[PDB]
Amino acid sequence: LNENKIIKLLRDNIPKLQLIYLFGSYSQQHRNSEIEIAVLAADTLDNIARWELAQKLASALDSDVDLVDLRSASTVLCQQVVTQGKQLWGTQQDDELFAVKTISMYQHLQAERQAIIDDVMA
Amino acid sequence: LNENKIIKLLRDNIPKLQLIYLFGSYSQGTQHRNSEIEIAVLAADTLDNIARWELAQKLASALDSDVDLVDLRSASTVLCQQVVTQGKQLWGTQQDDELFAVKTISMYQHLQAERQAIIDDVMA
Amino acid sequence: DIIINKIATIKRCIKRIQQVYGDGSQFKQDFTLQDSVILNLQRCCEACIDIANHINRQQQLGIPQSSRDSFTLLAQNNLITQPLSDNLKKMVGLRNIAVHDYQELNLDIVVHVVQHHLEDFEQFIDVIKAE
Amino acid sequence: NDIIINKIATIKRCIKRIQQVYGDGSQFKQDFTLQDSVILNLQRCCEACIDIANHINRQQQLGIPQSSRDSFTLLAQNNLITQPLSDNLKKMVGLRNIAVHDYQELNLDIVVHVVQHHLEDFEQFIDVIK
Amino acid sequence: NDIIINKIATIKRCIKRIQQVYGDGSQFKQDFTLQDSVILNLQRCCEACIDIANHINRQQQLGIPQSSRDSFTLLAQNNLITQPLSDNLKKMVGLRNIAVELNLDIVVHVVQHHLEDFEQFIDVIKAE
Amino acid sequence: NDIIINKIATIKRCIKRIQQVYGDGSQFKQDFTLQDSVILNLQRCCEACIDIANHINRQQQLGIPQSSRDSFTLLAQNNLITQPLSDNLKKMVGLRNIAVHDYQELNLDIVVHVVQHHLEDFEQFIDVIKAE
Amino acid sequence: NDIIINKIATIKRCIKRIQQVYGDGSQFKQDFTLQDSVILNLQRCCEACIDIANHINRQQQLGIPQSSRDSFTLLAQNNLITQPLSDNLKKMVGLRNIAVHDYELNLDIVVHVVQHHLEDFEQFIDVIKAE
Amino acid sequence: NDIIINKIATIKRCIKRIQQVYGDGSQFKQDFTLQDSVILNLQRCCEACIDIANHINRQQQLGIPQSSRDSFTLLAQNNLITQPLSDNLKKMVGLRNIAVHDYQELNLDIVVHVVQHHLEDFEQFIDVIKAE
Repeated sequence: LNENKIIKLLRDNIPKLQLIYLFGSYSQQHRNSEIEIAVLAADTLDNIARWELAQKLASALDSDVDLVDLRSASTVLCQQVVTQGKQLWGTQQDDELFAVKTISMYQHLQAERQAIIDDVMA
Repeated sequence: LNENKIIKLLRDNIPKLQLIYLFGSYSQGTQHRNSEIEIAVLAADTLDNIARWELAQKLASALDSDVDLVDLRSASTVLCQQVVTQGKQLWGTQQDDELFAVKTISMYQHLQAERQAIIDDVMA
Repeated sequence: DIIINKIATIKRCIKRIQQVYGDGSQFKQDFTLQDSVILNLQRCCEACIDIANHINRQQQLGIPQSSRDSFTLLAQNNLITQPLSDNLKKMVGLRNIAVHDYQELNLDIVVHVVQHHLEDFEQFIDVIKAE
Repeated sequence: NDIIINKIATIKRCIKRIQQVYGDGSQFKQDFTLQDSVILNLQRCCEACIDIANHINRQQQLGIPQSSRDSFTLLAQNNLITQPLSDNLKKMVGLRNIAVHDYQELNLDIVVHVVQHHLEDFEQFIDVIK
Repeated sequence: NDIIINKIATIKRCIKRIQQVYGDGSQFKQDFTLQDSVILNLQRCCEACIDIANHINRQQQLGIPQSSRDSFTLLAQNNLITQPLSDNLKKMVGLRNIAVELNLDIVVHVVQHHLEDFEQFIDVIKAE
Repeated sequence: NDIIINKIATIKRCIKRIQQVYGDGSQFKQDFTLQDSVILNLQRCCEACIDIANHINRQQQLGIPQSSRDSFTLLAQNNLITQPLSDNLKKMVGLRNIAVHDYQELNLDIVVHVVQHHLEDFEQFIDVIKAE
Repeated sequence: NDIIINKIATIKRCIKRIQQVYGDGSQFKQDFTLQDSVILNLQRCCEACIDIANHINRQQQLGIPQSSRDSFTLLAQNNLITQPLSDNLKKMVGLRNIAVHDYELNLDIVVHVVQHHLEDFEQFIDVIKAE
Repeated sequence: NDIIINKIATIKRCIKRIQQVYGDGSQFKQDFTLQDSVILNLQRCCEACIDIANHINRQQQLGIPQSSRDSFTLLAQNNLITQPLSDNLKKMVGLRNIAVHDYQELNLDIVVHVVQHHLEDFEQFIDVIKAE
């Protein structure tokens, strides 16, 4: 997978970019699944502009792409990026700040919601 | 593509089978991708539609690929013409193949005269 | 204008079917009067197909994939009742046999249509005219 | 091939019916019943020749014609029938179309001239093919 | 694991929306939007099941699936699901092409007789 | 429903504690101890509401929250709360997330604006629920 | 060619059903049944365009497409579609994953596609209908 | 590490906030506001300790903490904190949960016992962590 092409396209199209992560199966090729990319910028991405940018990545990589805005993404998904993600760009300090905030929010979420998932998991 | 596996599965599962055709992309070079294997059969009776879909998925599992199984006895005239045109006969007598082809091409020629005005409309 | 013409030949063909058949009597025995009935039955069926196909064209109902499909398209857009769509497609099937392999045309079915199913042609032209 | 055998027998069976039915010819330009019989049996001759042509085009891999006229063109382009026969059988098909689907413009003089002078395109086709 | 959990929830949401939209079936064959909704939710169920199967194949190191159907084959070879349940889930993979007039009968057939297979799959998964 | 009534009482006591401690506001910004007490009871109100929402999410199987805010999204998705009210409670969760994880970045001016103008977003939520 | 013709007819039928189900938009936003119908019919449009492209790539012998998107770039490289239309149809390839993202966040995407990219399918079939 | 340094600073700031607000102790069990302020700064101390733990477990790939307490457990299994200090920090978190989320069941004397005798656990955790 061409990580330099992913980095250049995101840097050229996202203002105040701070973090780029590869997560999902490609961070672990595998199959027909999407390439999953997470970005953190100083502002939240416009939802439609994010989707358009994902397809621009999709065209350049000749593969399905899912672009995730970490600043609007759920705590569960942020926890997944933090746990399995491969950082492609951004300082190491910004990655550690993002991890600490994410892991803390997730632990507090697990407390609030653990009766719900116990109930759903029979 | 294993044609002998296709033949055995359909022979074992379709009573009074008469014709097996491979058509579409997998005949005339095989198209990789997620594209279905397209197979057409003629039996003495029309197949039950749901039993035919089940048989397709059983072929799909044996072939590790999506399969579309077409019953020629209820298929459209357009589709029968495509099978007759680009199809590769995998089983059945030459005479049953020619009976089906003559009937199909005739019906298709009469359909083309009937619907040429509709086709010219939607193509301009 | 085509529909008026086609409806006109359907009525005109139904009339010629009725005279030549007249009373059953001997139609099973003389081939020439069967040829007149069989041909005019085919003309009725094919005039109905072209009525259907004219409507399919101007209303952009779709592209028929078979002769029967001309009436299925009408039924899917509620321009004809589906029991009538089914009966007309039965006529298409007889048309298909009469033109492609005329010797397998069973005559007991031909006389079953002359006796009881000419009304399906008249019901079809009555519906199409009413729209 | 049984396909050709049955179509040929049909062509002969039907041209005899045209001749028996169009006897002296006096009862023809009036009397529509016998017109109907002649026109139908001419269609059955055309359809059987078209089936032969369709069958041969597919077997000899000449192309699949989507119209009956293209089918005879394909046999002429590959020299399985002479082009004089090709264009005359195309004329029969063209006349059937008018005779079956649009009598109100059928000349009927052309039918009668075909009944007496141009049936001999069907025999000629039967003889070539055989 | 959140992927397993969320896929299970997606499957149950889709099953209930199929049951709700299908209802008694009286209108189902007349409203193309009820058909579209049921088909799309059948495909979502099938995809979620493939994601569960692939997540399990990887995490427990069973093999690498070469297709969607192989995802279930790997589960059955290791007796995580039974061979008939595996075969029924493979059948559902074909629905990915059912959208692209008589296959309406297939959709009704699947609603009436194969919805239990998705529920049987997530029950086997819930019991780990 | 025994848990819901206990959470409702905790919100009401915490709302009064905030009003009591904030007073007229004239010393709120210079006494860190009054800031702590109000901020804490704001957090308790928010988290008691979250527990109420999750109790209903669990009882009615509305879904699995993917974040703390999502707990209120699920009730608004099923028309059990006002979309204006869901948005307000979720903003309150965001305030809570800052207060718990990185308290130094709390903006006292928004804390004051929530005490003066947004505490009865809690009160709207309490009554609506209760009239199940 | 009946494949090209039928795929074109499928695209138009799907466009018409997206328009009439979406309608004014007021209640599209919270009736999951209408959302499902539009998504599925968008996916059918996308699949039908890819099949048209593959058929042309084959019969024009333009090369074997290496992917769904490659099928359009092969059309663009031979100047049978413009580059921005090619790019717009590649964007639609992404729609096959819009149903299976498990997250409103995508429904703003769906309404965006309905309002601004639905014309891309219509543009494609008009370019093709030249032949 | 800048994250470790800032979290250390926060624990210190908040322990002094607890010692200053609790004073001599004569008014603590009476005044809800002083309890609120002590409880909140205990929470901030706990969150700063948990953030350090979560950071180190990820920085050194020791595991994924299944919970805030499990994050201390993982540090102890790697012998970066003692098993006794791990257990004390974990019951601090438990006291925080009671103090914040279920005050009506809080035993105010354990909070006082913690204010008097267990603030050293935070300082002991600081010293071990920075002695890396």
